Order: sequence, then C-alpha cells, then structure tokens
Amino acid sequence: TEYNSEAYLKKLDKWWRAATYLGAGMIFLKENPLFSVTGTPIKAENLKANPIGHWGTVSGQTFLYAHANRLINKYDQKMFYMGGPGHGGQAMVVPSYLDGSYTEAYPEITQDLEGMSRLFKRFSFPGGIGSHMTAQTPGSLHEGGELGYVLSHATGAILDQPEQIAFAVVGDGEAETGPLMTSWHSIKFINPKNDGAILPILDLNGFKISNPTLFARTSDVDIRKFFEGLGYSPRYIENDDIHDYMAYHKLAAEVFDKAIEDIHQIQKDAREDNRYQNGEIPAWPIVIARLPKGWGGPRYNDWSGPKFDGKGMPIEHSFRAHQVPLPLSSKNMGTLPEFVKWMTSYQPETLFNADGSLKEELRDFAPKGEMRMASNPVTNGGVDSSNLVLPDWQEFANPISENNRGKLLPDTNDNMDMNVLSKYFAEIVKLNPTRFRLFGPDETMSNRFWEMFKVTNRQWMQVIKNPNDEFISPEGRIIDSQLSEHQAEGWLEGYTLTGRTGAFASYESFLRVVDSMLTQHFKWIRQAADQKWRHDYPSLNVISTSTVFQQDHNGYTHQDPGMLTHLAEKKSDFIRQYLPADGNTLLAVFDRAFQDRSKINHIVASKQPRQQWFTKEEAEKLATDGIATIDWASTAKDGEAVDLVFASAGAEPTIETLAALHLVNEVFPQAKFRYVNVVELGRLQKKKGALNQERELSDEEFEKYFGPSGTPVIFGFHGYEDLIESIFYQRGHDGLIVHGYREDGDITTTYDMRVYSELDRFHQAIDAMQVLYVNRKVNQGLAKAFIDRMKRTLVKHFEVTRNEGVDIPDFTEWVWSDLKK
Amino acid sequence: YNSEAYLKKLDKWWRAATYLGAGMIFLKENPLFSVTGTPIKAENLKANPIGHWGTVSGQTFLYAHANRLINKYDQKMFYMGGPGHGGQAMVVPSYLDGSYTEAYPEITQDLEGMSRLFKRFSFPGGIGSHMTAQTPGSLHEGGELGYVLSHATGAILDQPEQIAFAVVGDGEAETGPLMTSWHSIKFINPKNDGAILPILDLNGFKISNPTLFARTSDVDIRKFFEGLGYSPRYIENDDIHDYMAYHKLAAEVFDKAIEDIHQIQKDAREDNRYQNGEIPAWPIVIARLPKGWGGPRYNDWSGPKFDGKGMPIEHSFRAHQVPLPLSSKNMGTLPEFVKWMTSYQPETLFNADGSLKEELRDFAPKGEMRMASNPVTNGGVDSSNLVLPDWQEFANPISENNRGKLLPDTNDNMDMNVLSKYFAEIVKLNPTRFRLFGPDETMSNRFWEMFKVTNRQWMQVIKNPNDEFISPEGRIIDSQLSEHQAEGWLEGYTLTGRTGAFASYESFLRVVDSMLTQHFKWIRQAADQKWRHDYPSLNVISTSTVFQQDHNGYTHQDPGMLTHLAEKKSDFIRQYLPADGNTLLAVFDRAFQDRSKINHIVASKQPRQQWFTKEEAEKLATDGIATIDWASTAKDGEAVDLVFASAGAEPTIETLAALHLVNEVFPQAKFRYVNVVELGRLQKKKGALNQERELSDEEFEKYFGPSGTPVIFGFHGYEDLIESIFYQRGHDGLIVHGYREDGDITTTYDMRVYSELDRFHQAIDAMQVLYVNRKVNQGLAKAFIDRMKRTLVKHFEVTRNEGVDIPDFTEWVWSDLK
Ligand SMILES: Cc1ncc(C[n+]2csc(CCOP(=O)(O)OP(=O)(O)O)c2C)c(N)n1
Ligand SMILES: Cc1ncc(C[n+]2csc(CCOP(=O)(O)OP(=O)(O)O)c2C)c(N)n1
Ligand SMILES: [Mg+2]
Ligand SMILES: [Mg+2]
Repeated sequence: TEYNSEAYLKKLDKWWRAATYLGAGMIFLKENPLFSVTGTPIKAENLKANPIGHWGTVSGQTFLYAHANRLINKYDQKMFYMGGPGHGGQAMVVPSYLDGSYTEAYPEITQDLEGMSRLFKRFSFPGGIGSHMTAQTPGSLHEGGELGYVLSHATGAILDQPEQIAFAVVGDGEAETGPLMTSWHSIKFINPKNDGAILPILDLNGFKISNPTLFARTSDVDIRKFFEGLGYSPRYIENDDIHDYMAYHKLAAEVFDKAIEDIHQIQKDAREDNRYQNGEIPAWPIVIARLPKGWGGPRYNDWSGPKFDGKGMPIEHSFRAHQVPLPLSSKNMGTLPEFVKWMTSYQPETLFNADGSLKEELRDFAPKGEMRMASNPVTNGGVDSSNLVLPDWQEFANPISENNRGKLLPDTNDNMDMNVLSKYFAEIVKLNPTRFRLFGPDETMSNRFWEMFKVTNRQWMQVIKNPNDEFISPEGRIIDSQLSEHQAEGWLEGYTLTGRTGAFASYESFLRVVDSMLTQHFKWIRQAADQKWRHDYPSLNVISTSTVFQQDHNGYTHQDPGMLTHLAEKKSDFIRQYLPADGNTLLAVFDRAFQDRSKINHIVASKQPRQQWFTKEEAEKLATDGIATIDWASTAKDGEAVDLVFASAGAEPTIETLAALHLVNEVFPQAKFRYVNVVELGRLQKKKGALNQERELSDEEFEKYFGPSGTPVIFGFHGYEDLIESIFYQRGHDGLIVHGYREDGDITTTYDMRVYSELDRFHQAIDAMQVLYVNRKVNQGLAKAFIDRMKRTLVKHFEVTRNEGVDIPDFTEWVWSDLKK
Repeated sequence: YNSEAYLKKLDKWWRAATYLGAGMIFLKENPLFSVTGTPIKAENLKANPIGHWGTVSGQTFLYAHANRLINKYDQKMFYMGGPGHGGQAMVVPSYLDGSYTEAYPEITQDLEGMSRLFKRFSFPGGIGSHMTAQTPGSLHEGGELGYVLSHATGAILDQPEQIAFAVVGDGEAETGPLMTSWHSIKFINPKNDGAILPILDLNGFKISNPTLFARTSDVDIRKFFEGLGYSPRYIENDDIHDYMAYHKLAAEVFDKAIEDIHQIQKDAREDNRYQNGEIPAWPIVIARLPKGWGGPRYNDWSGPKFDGKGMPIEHSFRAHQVPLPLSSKNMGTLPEFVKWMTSYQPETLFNADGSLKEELRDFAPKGEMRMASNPVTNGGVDSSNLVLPDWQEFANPISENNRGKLLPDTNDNMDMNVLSKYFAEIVKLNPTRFRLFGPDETMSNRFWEMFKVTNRQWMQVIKNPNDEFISPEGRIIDSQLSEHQAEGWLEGYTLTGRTGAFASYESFLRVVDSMLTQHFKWIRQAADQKWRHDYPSLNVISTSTVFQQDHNGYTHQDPGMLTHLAEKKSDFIRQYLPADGNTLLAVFDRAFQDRSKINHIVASKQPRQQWFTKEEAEKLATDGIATIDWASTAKDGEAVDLVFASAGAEPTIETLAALHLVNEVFPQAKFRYVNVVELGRLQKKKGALNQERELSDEEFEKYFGPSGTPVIFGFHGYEDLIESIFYQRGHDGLIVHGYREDGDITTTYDMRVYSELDRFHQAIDAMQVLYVNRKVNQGLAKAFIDRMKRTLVKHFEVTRNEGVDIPDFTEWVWSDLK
C-alpha cells in the first residue's frame, strides 16, 4: 500500500516533473538552469544560438521511466530501460543524472548548480553529448536512431537471463516499421523457464514527425484484436482529461503492478510446475499508453501562424511537438515569455534547491546501487561478459597432409566447411550451455549445421507435431524458426551487447537485408570504445554462407556478395572479415573470432563439398596472420624475383586460382611466381582516416607478398572487383588483374557459375599466359598453343553444360598435384 | 461456374498444370511417358534435378480458381506469387493457355514443345527456377521474400479496374516487410485505386520448420487480421485428399471476396463511402493447402520410420525442394515417381500428340484477359513517361554576378525545395500517373511546394488542426514509417507503367539496400527478354545527407549507397550528385525520361551557395561532367599542374574554395576544375553491360589529364569508390577527399573538417603536391600551409566553445579567379 498511496504518487509526480523540467531546459539553455529558483532572470547570454533536440517524446518517456523506478523498488526487480524513440535522449540522461549514476560515469557533472549548468551546455553541443540515447548514455544498450529494433534487441537481452525484465518503450511511429511489426513474434521463442521477460509499452502519443500514427488512429478494440491475435494480454493507460496527471499515475500504478505480477506468475508456473512446455504461449502483458505527445509542454502556437477556434496550431497532442517546440534562441527571444511560463509551470521551486541539488524528499524515490536501470550491469557489457570456453579446434580439424592436399576426403560431409564448423559449434554448446546461441532465418539445416542438431534443437514455443516437424523443442540453444533476418540479427545484437556470444548464419545475398543493422552495431561499439567508463563487448559473429557460387536451386536473385564492400568502408579497427578457403581455416578463424572483443566478425564460408587444402598448422598461421605465401603452390622461393603473383580470397576463387597456376606451370615450369592465400582481407587496405591501421600491413609486408609495383597479380576474389581495385590503388601497386564476381549468373552448374564471371581457372590461366607473353617472358608458339587449348576447353564447357546439364571432367575430376620443379 | 461438372473440369485443368510442373523437375524428355506408352529410361532423366515442389500444387490450385474468377466476373486481374521459388506454378499455367507460346514460339503446345520446356526448366542456358522476368505474366520474382503486398499495392494504385491476386507464403508472412505491408489498406482508396485480393498460403511449413501463422489458431488469425481491418475467410478441410470439397469451398470464398470487393468499390464510387475515415473490410483469404499437396506422402525408401511409415513429405517441410532422389544416376525411386505422376491421370488430360484435351481448352481466359497476357504484367497498360514542364521555368537566376552566393530568399538556396516546385507542377500535369513517396519525411525533407497542390493519402480518421495535409485522396503517400513500404509501393507503381519518386534520409535508405538490388536484377533480366516491353525508371532520392545532420548524429551518417549501386551493372544504374538546385532540376528532367534504370539522386536540402547557370546545369545533367571555365586557369586537354574535381554539394563548395585559396596566392598555378554529376561515367569495369556511359580514354584524359596528373577530388561518399575508379583508369596521382566515417552532432562546417574534406585540408594537399612537383618555392608553400593550419587551429576552438562556426567558413563568397 505504501507504493500506491497518493502521498507516494505525488512524490513520483514531482520526481517526474523534475526530470521533465531539466530535459526541456537543456534544449534552450546553456546556463542558468534554475533561473526562477535562483532569482536570476534569463538573459540572451544564457540561451543557445541554435537550439537542437527533441521534445515531443520526452515527457511521455520520463513518465514511464518514473513508473519503472517505482516497480523496481516495490518488487525489488532487476530491470533496464530501452528507448524505442531514441531521439529523446533527455529521457535517459536526466533520470540517470537524478539518481547519481550519471555523476559516477561523468564526475564533472555533479548534482549541484555547477554540474547542472555543465550538463545543459554539453547537450547537443559540438564535442558534447548527442540528442539520442547513444553509448554516451549511462544505462543504454540501444540508441534508437534507426527505428524498429527495440523489441528484437530486448529479446536477445533477456534470453538466458531469467531474473531480468526489459522495460521496452516502443514509439507508435516505430510500430509502423517492418522490423518492429514482426518483432512481436518474439514471444513465440521466449521460454519463461529459462529466459527473462520483455515488458513492452506502446507509446501511443498519437504522432510521429509530421503525421498521425496508424495505431493511434486504430480503435482500442482493434488494437486488442491485433495483440490478442499475437498472444499478448493488452492493458491500457488512458484518460479523457489529459491534464489530470494524478489520474494517469493511479492507473499506471495499477496496470504496471499487474503487469509485473502476471509476468512473475507466468515465470512461477513455468519454473515450478513446468507450464508452457506443451505449446501454450504465455499471455504476456503489453501496456498501451496513450500519453499525448509533448505532454505538459506548449499547447498551441499562439505566437505565429494561422488560428483555429481562436487558438494557434496545437503543439501538444500533435506532430508539431516533435522536435524544437519554440523558436526561442539567443538570436530570437520573441517566445521567451512562453518558455518562462512553460518552465515555471513545473513548479521547480518545489523540486530543486537553490544550490542545484534535488529536494531531499525526492532523493529516496529512485533505486540505489545496481538496482538503478542506469547502473544495471546488463547495460554495461553484461552481468558476465567473459568469452566462451573454447575447446581445441584441432580436435575437429580435417587430417590434411602433403599427400592428400587439394583432394576430397572420403566422407563427403568432411569436405563441407559449414558441417565441419558445426562439429566445433556443437562442442561449444556443451561447454557453454547458457551463454552460447546459434541464430538463423529458417536456414540452419539448409546451411548444413548438421552436428548442431545432435546436441540441441531449435527453440520453439508453439505446439509441436512430430514427425511432420523435426528438431524443435520448447528448449533449444538454436533459434531458427522465424523467417526474418531482422529478428535473427536483432536477437544476436541484444545477446552480444549483454555479455554473451553467438553467431547468425544466413544466405549471403539476404544477409544484406540487415546491412543497416550491422552499420548501427558498428556505430555503437565504436562510440562505446570512446567511453572510458564502459566495459567492452563480445564480438558480433555473422556468417555469409550459401554464397554466390553455391546457390544451385536458387538463381540470380540469391547472388550479392557486396557485404564485403559495405563493411570494408567502416573503421577497420572494429571490423574483421575472413574468407577461409577450407574447413581447417574456417575452424581456426572462429577460434580467433570467439576471442576478439568489440568487433563485427564477418565470415564468408562454404557449405558444399570442396577440395581441402591446408594442414592444421597452415590453418593456424592463416587465421593468425590472415595471409601467407604457400610454398608448395609457388615456384619462386623466399626472396626471389617473380614474373607474376597469384592470390585469392575465398573457397571458389582459391580453387580456381590454384588450378590456373597449375595449368600454366604444366606447360611452362620456368615461370616464377608466388601464390598468396588471403583470409583476413582487411590487412590489405591502406585507407585514409584514423582507426584503420591496427591490422593494415606495412609497406614492406605487402611488397613481400605481392612484389613491387608493376608486378602482375592474378587475384581471384569472392566479391565485387571494385574493393580489390581500391586496395591496390591505396597500395600504389599497378598490375592487378582481378577476377571476382561481375554481377553475372543464373541457374546453372557448379562450375558454370564461376565461368559466368570469368573467375574460372581457364579464364585466369589465359590472363596469366597473356601477361607473360606481353612481358616477353615466354615464346609466342607456346603462349598461343596454351591459350588456344584453354579456349577449346571453354567451348566444350558451353556445349556440355547446355546440352547435358553437367560439368566437364576438366573441372569435376581435377585434383592437386605437385608443381613441376 | 459453380456446377459439379464445371468444378471437375477445373480439377482436371489443375492436375494437368501440376503434372507438368512436377515432371519438369526430373525429366528432360518423354514427358507424357504413360500416355505415349514409352516407359522412362535413364537418358530421359536429368542428371541433377533442380527446383521446388512443396509450394507449386497449392499455387496452381489458386491460379486455376483465379482463372475461374476472371471468366465468371469478367475481371481484369494478374497473379503475384509470394513464394516465387515455385516458378512452374506460373510457367505451366501460361503454357496451357497459349501465352507462353506467343512469347516463345519454339515452345509449342505439343509433345515436342513440351519436351523442350521440360529440358529448359532450371537448366544451363534455359529458364530459372523462380518466377523470373523470363516468365510471362510476372512482375514479382519472389526470390527475396517479403515484398509481394507492397508491390501489389503499388500495382493497383490508380488502376481502379485491376485486382492483384497476390499469394503470400506463410513463411514469407514472418518477415518484417510483409508483416507491416498489411497496413497498405490504410492507403488504398476504393474510389480511385484497384484492389488486392491477398491469399495467405498456409501450407504449414517453410524450408525446414513449421510456420508461426499455421500454428496460430483460426480464432487468433481472425483477431490478427480484423485488428488490421480485414475480413478473413477460410479455405480448409479435415480430409486433405477430398479435392472436390476444397474446390467447392474455394469457389464460394473467392466468389464472395470478389463480390465484396466490387460492393466496396461501388459504394465508394457511387455513394462516396470510405471518405470519412472508414476502412473497407477488405477480404483476406486464409487457405490451408497442405505443402506438397497431392505428391509423395512418406519417405518409405529410406530414413527412420514412425507409425509403421516413412517420414512425411506431404504436409511437411520435406516437400519444399526436390522430394525424390531420382536422377539419371540414381533410378531407385523411379516407381515412386511413376506412381506419383500417373496418379494425376494424364491420359485424361493430354492427347497423345501432347496437346491439351479439347474439353479443357475453354477453361482458361483468352486474349488479354489471361493473367499472363494482362498488359499490367508487361510494362503496364500505359507505360509512357511523364509530361514534363520546362524545368528552366523553376530555375534560379544564376549568372556571373551572383554565382557562389546565397540567393536573398533562403528557401531558394535549398535544392529540395526548388525541386518541389518542379514536382508540384508535374503533379498538375500528371494527376493520375505521378506519385511521391516518403517515410514520414516529405515535410522534413522540405518538399514544401508539393503541399500547395496535393495532400498525403490517408484513409483513417482525420483530426484537423492536430493533423495537417492528409486526405483520403492525395498524390503523396508519406504517412507510414517504413522504407520497405515506400520502396515496395514505388517498385510496383513503376513496373506497372507509372513514374514516381521515393525520398528518404540518406543513411536510412540503406534499410532497403537489398530491395534496390532485387529491382535492378529484375529490370536487367527483363532487358534480356525480347518479348518484354520497357519499364519506367525507379527514382530514389537520398537527402538529409551525411554532411547535413543537425538534430541527428553519427547513426544518421552512411553514404555507402553510392558504392552499393555502383557494383551492379551500370547500364541499369544512374547515380547523380548535383551540386546545386539548377543541376538538380536538370537531372530530374533527364531522369524522368530514362527507361529501365534505377535513378539514385543525392540532393541537398539545407541552404547552400548556388553555382551554375541553367545553361551550365543542362550541360552538367546531359554530359554528366564538365570543365568549368570560370573556376579554371587552363582549358580541356591542355597541360595543367593539377586538377580539381568534386561530386556533391558540400564537396564542391570546399573544393571550389580550396582552389580559390591556391590561386589567390599563386595565380601562376595552372589547373582546371571539373564538376562531376554522373559518377558512373568515370568507371571502367570488367564485364559486359557497363560500357554505355563510360568515358573513352580520350574523354577521361580531356578532364583529368594523363596518368600522374595530381587530382584533388572532393567526394560525397566513401573514398574506396573513387580509388577503384582511378585504378580502373590506370591514373596515378589521385588525392581523394571523401567521407571517412568520422562525424557527430556538431556545426555545419565541422562535419566537413571531421573527414578533412574542408577547403583548408584540400588547399594544404594542393600546395603540397605543387611543392613536391617543384612548381613553387618553399617559402610560399609553408607560409600558405602554416596559414591553412592556423585557420584550422582556430576552427577547433570556436565551435567547441560557442557552438557556432568561424567567419572564415560562414562569410566566404565566390569571386573571380586571378
Ligand atoms: C527507419 C527509420 N526511418 C526514418 C527515421 C526518422 N525518424 C526519426 S523520429 C521519427 C518519428 C518517430 O515517431 P515515434 O516512433 O512515434 O516517436 P515519438 O512520437 O515518441 O517522437 C522518424 C520518422 C528513423 N528514425 N528510422
Ligand atoms: C528474405 C528471405 N530470407 C530467406 C529466404 C530463403 N528461403 C527461400 S524459400 C524459403 C521458405 C519459404 O517458405 P514459405 O513462405 O512458407 O513458402 P512455401 O514454399 O511453403 O510455399 C526461405 C526461407 C528468402 N527467399 N528470402
Ligand atoms: Mg509517436
Ligand atoms: Mg509455407
């Protein structure tokens, strides 16, 4: 009863207004924050010249934040705040400022007049703090700039964290996005026996930037139908008199009380009785809060513009409240009277002392210590942020040696790199039963994670109908049963930022559905690295498999390897892209990836049976150094001059480049060349701008592999050719002869997909012989006879593939053999 | 059309189409083996069967019932397959009604043409597995799932007589884009637009999983769709093999759906209903058609057993792709294939010569009523470009006196607002064939003039004055916060013959990176089909660019779209970076006249200096590049000490100011300035379909001089794109200045210093290269460089102390060179 009395709710109301007062003031003022309490009227010099920030969403989110604090203290609940409308950065900064966590992160921002003035001036100021809930914000793991991912992130955050609740505010405009709409299905994968809970609040403030919202103009009856159809239990916070603030507080206290209690009851039944393990979906609460936009701020634009019913255009309860609600500035003080009236309406003299500190009677409202949402270790790298316990990856390595390199192992499944990787992943689940997860979009089986299903199932909460279904269970370390890349990526990001490690595998082309989500995750960890008070994070591991050259049953629309270019443009110090050519290298790169911190790890991996090349010693070197000269594939020994260099990155390119130099060496053993296998592609760059040099090769190391400028380089690449061309310009190295994907392909045979882009051995061999002849390193008779033979083979390729639907033995039957000399 | 006799005719037609769709997975010859009395041998079978089976029979069921509707109601309609991986479900229906032969005369409706089609399916040099542009009647390949309803909506916008028969996969229904595309009916006005007839193909499974909606109860499914404003009707049965029961029930449901759609359209067009906030109760059909319907039931030949039977194929995910291991190298399961294929009773469906039985030939529509012949599906009923006004009528009066200066009216210095004058007039000249799309950003992006001629289309209740510029009828669609919707609508609007534009914040346009990929692949593949008509171009605008974020920060900074689209076949991509308003006007005059392109325009919305006359603007938009004499001390193809070049508004401003600083102290330096608008012309990529607009080596040297000529290049996007271009051209000496992934909430000109794009860093590089090239003396260079450094020293101090920029930036105006 003590957390439900009107005396207590009036204290909450004051704390609420205290937070909203500061959030509003820092939009316009850079000093003199308590002008009406300290008896110092506003002067032009106190005002910002170009006020920046958002107002509309703020007061509604601080209302919800205040009520979240009440729940924490009343129920002793571990909880954290996630702001869907992240553009209202004040809704997280000042609540942290009021409970002392902000000062703990920023000692100079003290809880007095000096520190308050310092905070006002830093807000949305050059070199200060942003307007959004960036990593500068204590308690944030979600910036909310690019809208739509707050619920998928919240789900990943509460997976395997049974004691945590995610207090997730969803903007009603945000609710119109694709990712947000489908993220409501997340409760079909949350098992209350082992996982925490998300408490979603739909912030139905009625408007977005310039429009009303589709859900706000949906009736409460239809809103109920929508959420009940998805398995939720909707409860409503609304009132006919929007300024009877105490009426909202009483109702919010009732609704939120039953929301937590129903969540706890759901968790009790699942953990003590074993409920919800038979296909029953818990009736998870969802709170629909109709809190008018710009709540408690300017009501009408009376100072300019047209009139309606003797008043200016409405600001409160309209889109016009979204950003800066007044034209006030140091250059335009016309609306200063309106600002003073607005700011004093909060009664700041009842909220703050003259010395800037919060009134004594309000200091016990917020939680203390780690119970504060801004201090919850979930929001600062996770309660436990340690890396995985890894087994020795060599226990799952292929037995490659000098005598079977470049050949197919007897068990076809061992020639499938993804399947070999699943062996390693399967053991990791055994060693990390609660802190490792695999995510996919209905592709884990198609991507050949076959060993994973020997140790776990896909987590699936709805009814199960074996044998029509397979490898699904209410408890599972894999989450794969929703067809949405946004979901898989959002879950992984939330899981990763909260201290755990996982992997998200997808068809290569369709991982680009999530191009912008990866951008945002890079942005976050890059900014988080600049915060000395923040712990680092585990790395985000995304796998591009079923790649351009391995989409047999799916044609041209499943071919886009451009993710390599997209991520190569970010700061390299936070990006690690790996193109292992075989299973042993793939195992070795993930041993490294799983130990790296605050990275995005992008691995391009093969799933179809392919020749295996490198010993587990060679694989270790390739994964550690990321690049290497392969002596058994080279005719030029250490420190020798070369006529050209062969290099490749990727499984298919490596097979074809190795085959090309073999074909050349068969007729011309005198040609001197090195073969260089490229795994860590970022090592080759030399970009302008800082935070790109951590792994870039020195000029000496680069020349050791590719020789001096002018050295021809036959470079087989998995992705688009522009990325390699930019690299060799950055390195000032003329002579690159790139062979990558050229946006050509369709339904065809395995090796014709390589001929489509002229990546194949025969087109590469021609270019190699042509440059040798052009450089007068070989006589014309031999050059012409060889090139004619390569051309004859390609003619046969086109006849057999179009007439028979199979590849020629020149491709299919080839195995590696020692070079001549 | 409801008699048992007619429905048995429909059932035979259905089994005939499904028989061929299944057979072409495995056979390349002898397609009617049981009718011609020629049992299957290994040489008749494909070596590596390719394709999908699970989804087809359900889609051919729906296609057949769609044909019934067309004939019964005389309805103009077209098919859209969400699960596009079952391409035969659109190929074979087209083959049976003659439209396929009209497109491919060699694929005749006889035994020979039938064998030819079997061999072409999913074969090297044949046709694909999906509903590609090779498929007559398709405007939606369905490879990347999730956009069938957004495309369907755009297709029926401004086409009141058309119905989009759009089938939604139940796995596809789990994606973000589809889930939110259900909101489209909040923007369809039955008074002026067509109708979508969506069918949720609840076959129960996707690749390897059951589906979330299939395991949702019919009661909850009803709650879901009624909450979204639809009227759900169900097709299901307890006995999944009582095919005539499904036919009867499907006929009732589909009849009632068409009639309810027509009643909605009549009430809207005759009585004026649904103009006051009432959303029509649009029908949505929930069809529980088992996956692998009518095919193999259990994997009796291998694998584990359950209840004395093999693992289920029908009514399971195992039917998704190739349901048998049969092949020319593995004939073990030929009996299962023969039993499966003969179960359709092909002897009752096809004649021995391969032709379709006579009693079945009258089932499908004829002529343009066939969904495969509907002009909607081949470039649109009307595919003409917009009628355009002379863009010069909205140009700024730029001349030698006011170049490089702010016009007195601040709104004329904002290119997007100037563009909105042009778009507003286009609305008046094309009231039913031009539309503007945005994701709650049209006003934010400063299309202010558009709102004086039209409103946003919005079907729910309106509450003025709290609302603004929304109406049940409007040429703008902007009131849904979803890039997937805006892009999907535009794509459907475009492929069906109309033209529009989609404007978005630059960094958030990348939400639909993959959608633009799919549209490019489509128009490129459509170009390879000689029977296919052209398309209008897809116009997308990237605004609020990286160097124009005031109220937003680092998360709104990503100009990587330029690189993404530059990697596709450049013959279908046009990227323009106009530096001022007059160029932007001229670019869209050209963009709106191009065919089968993606036009990506990077444009400024904040007030900036204006540079080019309407004569220069025309030349920049036509040639895409030009040497600017008044910013040059040397001519084209003439010797120079270095070259200045830029692409974009902010980069052009700083590069122009940089060369001005050099010439100000050292007018002896000989250089030309080159403004770059059509960036793709500078490329020289390997691979075909990239050469149409590429500069010749002679043209490239005319602008940038020979290899070794230093080139100070200011660029809007990431630097690697320029570096790749100059490697393709073998041109040593590039000194690129682009976005370098550095930025934050800061001042206008500091966003440029963050990446060292500013004039002062550019001037330093320019003087440094002259010194290394021994065309200047050390004393002059260091005094200049030290001065440049000193100016940068102050820049860092003022902005961090006051929150405003220094007069060295804000007060600079263009003046004549020496
Ligand atoms: C995917 C995406 N597109 C566009 C934007 C630009 N944007 C920022 S805020 C906003 C309006 C958000 O409305 P709402 O979610 O209702 O927040 P609130 O009403 O609390 O301000 C938009 C469209 C964005 N953030 N994300
Ligand atoms: C965005 C996206 N992610 C993944 C895929 C890969 N994929 C192809 S088919 C398929 C299953 C689709 O199932 P459903 O929608 O139920 O169609 P059905 O075959 O059952 O008719 C998937 C996941 C895809 N095409 N698009
Ligand atoms: Mg809102
Ligand atoms: Mg399905």
